[PDB]
Amino acid sequence: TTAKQAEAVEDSDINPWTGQRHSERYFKILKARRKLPVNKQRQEFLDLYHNNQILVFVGETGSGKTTQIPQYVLYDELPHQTGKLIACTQPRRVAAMSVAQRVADELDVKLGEEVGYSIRFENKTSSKTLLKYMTDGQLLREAMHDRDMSRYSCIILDEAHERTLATDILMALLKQLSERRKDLKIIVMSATLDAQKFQSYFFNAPLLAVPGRTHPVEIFYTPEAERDYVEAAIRTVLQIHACEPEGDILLFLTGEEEIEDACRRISLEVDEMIRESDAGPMSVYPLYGTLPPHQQQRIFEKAPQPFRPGGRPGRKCIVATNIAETSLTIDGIVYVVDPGFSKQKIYNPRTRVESLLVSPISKASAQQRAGRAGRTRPGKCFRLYTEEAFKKELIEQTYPEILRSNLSNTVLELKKLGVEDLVHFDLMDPPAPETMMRALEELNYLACLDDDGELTPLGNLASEFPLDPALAVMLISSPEFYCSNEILSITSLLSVPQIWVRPANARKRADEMKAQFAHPDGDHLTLLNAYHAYKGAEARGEDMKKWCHEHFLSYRHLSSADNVRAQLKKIMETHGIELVSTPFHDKNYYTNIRRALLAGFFMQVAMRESSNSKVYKTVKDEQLVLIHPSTTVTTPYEWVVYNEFVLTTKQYVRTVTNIRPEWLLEIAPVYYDLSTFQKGEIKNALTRVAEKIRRQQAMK
Ligand SMILES: Nc1ncnc2c1ncn2[C@@H]1O[C@H](COP(=O)(O)OP(=O)(O)O)[C@@H](O)[C@H]1O
Ligand code: BEF
Ligand SMILES: [Mg+2]
Repeated sequence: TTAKQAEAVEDSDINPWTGQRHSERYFKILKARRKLPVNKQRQEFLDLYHNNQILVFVGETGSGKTTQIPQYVLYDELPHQTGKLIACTQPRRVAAMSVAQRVADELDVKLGEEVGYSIRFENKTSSKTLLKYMTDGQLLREAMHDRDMSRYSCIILDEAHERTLATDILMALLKQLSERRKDLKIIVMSATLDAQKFQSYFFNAPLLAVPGRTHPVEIFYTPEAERDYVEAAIRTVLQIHACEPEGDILLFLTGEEEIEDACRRISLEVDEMIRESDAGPMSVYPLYGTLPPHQQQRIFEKAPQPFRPGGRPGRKCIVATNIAETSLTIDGIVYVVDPGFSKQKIYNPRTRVESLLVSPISKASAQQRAGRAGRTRPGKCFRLYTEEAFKKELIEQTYPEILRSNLSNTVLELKKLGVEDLVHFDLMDPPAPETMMRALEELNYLACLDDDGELTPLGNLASEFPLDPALAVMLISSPEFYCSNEILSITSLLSVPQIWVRPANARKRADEMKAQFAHPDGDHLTLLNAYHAYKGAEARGEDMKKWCHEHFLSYRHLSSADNVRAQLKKIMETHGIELVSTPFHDKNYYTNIRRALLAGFFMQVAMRESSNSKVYKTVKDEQLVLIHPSTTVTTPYEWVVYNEFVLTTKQYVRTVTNIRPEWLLEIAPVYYDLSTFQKGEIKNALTRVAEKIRRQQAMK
């Protein structure tokens, strides 16, 4: 129970957890461990843990939170021998695995047995497991089948400052659960918390602040912000490799393309430095999320030895995204370059699209990056921006992800957890209640939720897609319209911002190009033609940047759309959604597609006010709109399906496609149930087309 007791147990010749003998590596590691800052307050932790259900723990980067606290908790439950496990949630998978291996080494056990990790598509745990590291998403997935989380006695949310929606949702679930289960302990850890906020959230939970730090990190700033960070970073790296002594380098960049380019740019410069200045060898390892794990774990490889003794030291440079921003202890790292940028998610409500954008990091992010040094040995962090900018310009904390995300998918994931009430589901920073309710009923009409508010198999499958639920339903139900691939492409195109560029000046030319890509019946089909042209010109080998520039298309969003198409396709193949397509020569090649649109966009339909008028009254609510000027369709029919709603001098609908009113009554009967449908001119029109159908189909 008390610290001295646990420490007395740790000194045992025989391992209390396996019954095997402690190797002296365990004891050397142990003597190293007891010099950590958090250790010097171990008891102070225990009697807080003993007397409180929820605890907030704050210690500087490298204090020993992630690796020592779960072990403390483990030794505190020693005399009881509970069948329940201890869970620790890292924000990234690499972190979870690395730390899991580390703690497995510290407890002198085999990884996967007593100490293990758990990630999607890979469970490294056994029936012997008492300590489990995992990602917050993985725990969030386990919570779907076990809403009480009976398998765990203590849960430790780590790096909870990131405010990722998985972390937020976890905090809310655990907060609601803590009133239900009193046998569950909850710890919240970070080096960069808004402590008072998290305390206030968890019923004024106590705070433990460990002031000590292992090794110092010498942070430096640039006298003036650099015009371009990339080559500023590369120049900094080369300057380190040249002037600075022995030590591995760590550099943070935004994207993967940028990382590769910078990687072999650094390589090409380094080789010249070798051939001209007799500099030591440098091995450059890239690191990003879409990499295969076996390449990700190559960053732990030892730095190359000097060419011959007494010569310039060889070293290892790691160019990575922000996945290495937290929780990583890469031994050998001394120098850390911080350009101060990250690819952060933003969200467009009108077009319903999530998109990434390079933005300045937060202060917490910067401190977290610099914290990757001074863990095993004293380090330095070269921040490529003014100290004044860091103190008075950088955001103090990362803006919550829930507020930058599609609430329909979020709500879908909440009902996926079985959260019966949302408005009184206490999120730390809750989204607008009405938006959540509208999201709920919109999910109800899409047959993703029952009238009772539970997951439809359709909705459950739609959650597996990285898309707006409507778009996802469209894609899933597309094979029933005999045009899966085309709808896949259209989906991927609607998953990205507007690919057509229409400059404020000289928009005539843009209209002319778009007219050359035009399809008379719908703008969606025009998008399809644009993508097909793109893939053709790419197939030739023609330069696609200049090609997109000339034909007034956005290379960024077309490329993004393409990658999205690949990923989506592989997902469909994984869950067994068959990709089929009617031949182009077929009579109903386009009608199939146009019908498949209504599978998900039946709620966004506009009817012409009257034959002579240009004004449209939308099916949703009753708002007067016009067809957006940038439209392709020459003569828009009485009924159109629109993908966007814009509000300017007058309200428009954008990216429209002509449909037939019968398709509405066919594809979405429950929504267009004329028995209970709202009174209005639309109901009248639909009753007319109905009556015609009755006539002809009773005639036989
Ligand atoms: N894989 C490892 N190899 C060597 N030393 C490590 C490793 N992981 C952690 N350490 C040491 O243990 C200390 C505690 O690290 P950690 O618990 O991850 O800190 P925190 O979780 O507080 O950020 C570090 O300062 C580091 O010196
Ligand atoms: F605070 Be430590 F770097 F996880
Ligand atoms: Mg940590």
